[PDB]
Amino acid sequence: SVQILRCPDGMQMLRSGQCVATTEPPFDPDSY
Repeated sequence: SVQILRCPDGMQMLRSGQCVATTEPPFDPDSY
């Protein structure tokens, strides 16, 4: 993993090359 980018656990790499980090919008809570 010797590089400037580096995509450890959580960063999913795509076939194109871009790295999609786990930043997807989860289920909108409801306070209570």
